[PDB]
Amino acid sequence: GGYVAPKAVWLPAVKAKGLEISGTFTHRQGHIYMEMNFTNKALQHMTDFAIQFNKNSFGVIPSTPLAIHTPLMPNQSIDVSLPLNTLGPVMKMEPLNNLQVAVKNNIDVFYFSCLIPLNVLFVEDGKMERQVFLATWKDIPNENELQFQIKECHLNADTVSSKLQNNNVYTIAKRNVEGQDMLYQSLKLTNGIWILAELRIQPGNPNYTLSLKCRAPEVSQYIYQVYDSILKN
Amino acid sequence: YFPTDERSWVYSPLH
Repeated sequence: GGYVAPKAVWLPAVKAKGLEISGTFTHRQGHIYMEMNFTNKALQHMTDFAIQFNKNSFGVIPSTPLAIHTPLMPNQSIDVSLPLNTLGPVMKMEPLNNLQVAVKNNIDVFYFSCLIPLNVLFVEDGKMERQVFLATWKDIPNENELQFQIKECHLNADTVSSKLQNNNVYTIAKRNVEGQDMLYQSLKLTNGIWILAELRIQPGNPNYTLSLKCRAPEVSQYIYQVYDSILKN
Repeated sequence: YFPTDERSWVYSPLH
């Protein structure tokens, strides 16, 4: 499986009259989930749950209701796996992967925000054929190409490739040039955006150079973030 | 806070 960030308290009890929601995002074999735990720290039950997300950059929306079907009793905790899809309304967020959520019960409507790790939006069919990669790389205007240093990285090229592939970042080609490993990689987002990469791993050099080309270059910074998180974990 | 529309709420069924 891909990288999953540690669970975080998205909505602490103190902000929601005893309601506490902690969660993380996963991508399982097709499918995006918001994996959550709901705890009622109040003295009265909570029921009539509903959820909606603000319009957001990748059109993320719940695909089912919250699986909470009876009152959540004082001091009770329930684990809830909420499937999501990317067929909902779109609006640019800042940061790009920010997600504003509204949860209501019988007591009130509460609001929190959380970042969607950009990796959970990497699709399975993101492996570009070699020759299409070549044509696509050449076609993206070179002013779109942005370079990042993945600093202080102590992994080898095979481990780099294997970790990235576990997260739907595919190594399409490999070359060794002057003792430096060159990996050519591709990924595609849920909204159809293709990102192409050249990663250069140099002798005893602790900084890898990551060159990204994307027709939407504002996304590239976010992809660098992701590579860094994957390779550091 | 952000503005919510009633029809965008995804309500849980009650058993």
